[PDB]
Amino acid sequence: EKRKKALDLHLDFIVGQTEKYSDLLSQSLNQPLTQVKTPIPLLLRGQLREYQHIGLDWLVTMYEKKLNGILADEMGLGKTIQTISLLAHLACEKGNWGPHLIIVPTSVMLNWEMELKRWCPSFKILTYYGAQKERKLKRQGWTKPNAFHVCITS
Amino acid sequence: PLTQEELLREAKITEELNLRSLETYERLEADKKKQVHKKRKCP
Amino acid sequence: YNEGLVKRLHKVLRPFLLRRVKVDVEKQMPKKYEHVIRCRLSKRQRCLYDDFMAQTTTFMSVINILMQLRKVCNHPNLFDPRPVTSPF
Amino acid sequence: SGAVKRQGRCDTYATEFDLEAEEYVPLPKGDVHKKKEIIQDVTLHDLDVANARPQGGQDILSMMG
Amino acid sequence: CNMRTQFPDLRLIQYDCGKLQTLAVLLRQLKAEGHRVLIFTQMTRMLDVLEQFLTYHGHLYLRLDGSTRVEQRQALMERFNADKRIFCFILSTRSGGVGVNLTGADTVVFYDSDWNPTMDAQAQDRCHRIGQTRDVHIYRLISERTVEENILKKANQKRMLGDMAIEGGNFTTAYFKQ
Ligand SMILES: Nc1ncnc2c1ncn2[C@@H]1O[C@H](COP(=O)(O)OP(=O)(O)OP(O)(O)=S)[C@@H](O)[C@H]1O
Repeated sequence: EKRKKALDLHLDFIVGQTEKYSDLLSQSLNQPLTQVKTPIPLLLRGQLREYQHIGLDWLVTMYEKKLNGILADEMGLGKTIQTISLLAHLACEKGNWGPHLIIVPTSVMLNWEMELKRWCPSFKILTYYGAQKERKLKRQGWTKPNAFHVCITS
Repeated sequence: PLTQEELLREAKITEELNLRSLETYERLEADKKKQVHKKRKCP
Repeated sequence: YNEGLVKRLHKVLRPFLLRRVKVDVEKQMPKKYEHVIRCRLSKRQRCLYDDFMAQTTTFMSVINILMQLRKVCNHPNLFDPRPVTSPF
Repeated sequence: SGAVKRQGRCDTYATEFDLEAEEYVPLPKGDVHKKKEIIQDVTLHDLDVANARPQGGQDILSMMG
Repeated sequence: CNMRTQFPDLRLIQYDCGKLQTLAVLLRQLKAEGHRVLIFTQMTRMLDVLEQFLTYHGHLYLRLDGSTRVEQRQALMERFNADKRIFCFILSTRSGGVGVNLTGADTVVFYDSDWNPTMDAQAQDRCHRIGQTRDVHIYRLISERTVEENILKKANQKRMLGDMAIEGGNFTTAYFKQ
């Protein structure tokens, strides 16, 4: 008997905390100036779709709230471009130029590198492809600050 | 420890380099794709 | 079915999960349809399937029987092709 | 038996032309050299006929006979 | 030659499997209406049997069992999108990655169903993605009174559970704005 009550109260506590987080996110997302708070980054050098812009705003909102999230957009909707826009926005406005790691399938590694170069040529892209000797050669002197902005690896 | 102005100045150089690299890649890929679609013979 | 539990799960996942379906986002998309077609077994397939189902209960595990039955449903030639007959 | 049968031009070449007058076949998926053991049902009369009116040599004399 | 050795008729291939019969009927009707069909199967030996059956029926086809080189995968994709003679492109569901853009086709036939409905959805999305201008039809072949009915049952159960869990919730900015 007590097991059911304990499990129910524990789940209720978790649900309460999650509800508080959801309310905080709802309050943050409802701030007024269609009314997208986050503008396009000048370094984006591209035109995003309305839903892509909404996704960018959601990503910035999750960053500001310091919460991790899942982007479950169905295939082909442009998750890569949304992420690139997020990185460009954070780097330009928030000053988050820091080294970011993007883990992708090896087949998608070239495509992601291409997309990064197409949208944001400003970012210092590091690609971790190659044999151990080449990887070590590229790693040589990577502890220095402002050596690479984005690293791609499988 | 770099400032926003330094980041923009470096970004100009990196953008030029990345655009040149992208142009080279796109040219090579377009040429390779055209050569794959090609089919020729001898008279 | 207890819809409250499902709503609880949705609320739990709500602050972290963002979903977008092509139907509600990209309207300019052609429709899709799904069809289910039933087929009957041939004499060879029927004999092989019945033999494997009989061998199931007696050393091969349920996974082995499962895979053999899937192969039988695919094509009986996956076990042995029909012989090419020639004189002795 | 030394019996050579041509089954067709390989399927991989079926797109080169639009009218070739050929019957295409996919590539064999086993080994190049195979050994299969089979059971042959024969009678004594069949052996007698095969050894009395031979046609297994594939030579000109067998055809002539 | 005919008196020296006898080979089984290629017609016997279709006669020993009901699936091949129905697939022949469906493929011929699909070609008559003027469509292009992608056939997905989980076994490469089945892909071999399908090669034999399609060649016996005379349907021009391409094959990708994941063993082809990546540049050769891209070449085969571009050829299928450019060449209209290739009626079908037999494929392995688990292969191809996400770089394949087979929007030239308009019909997909699953010879057998995967236990993971996400895989079948990915195979469908291989053709149903953005930039395709024709209605897409999915055909699934199932053997009666066999394990395939259980496979379909489990796949549908997983689809319903996914609908309840993710599709049940709005999980969109519209809920926050509303
Ligand atoms: N508004 C847009 N402007 C320019 N390119 C776009 C736009 N929307 C989408 N794209 C292109 O869409 C391409 C493919 O979309 P992806 O970002 O790969 O899809 P995805 O959500 O990442 O899922 P997949 O698995 O990779 S198909 C990108 O490489 C972009 O070049």
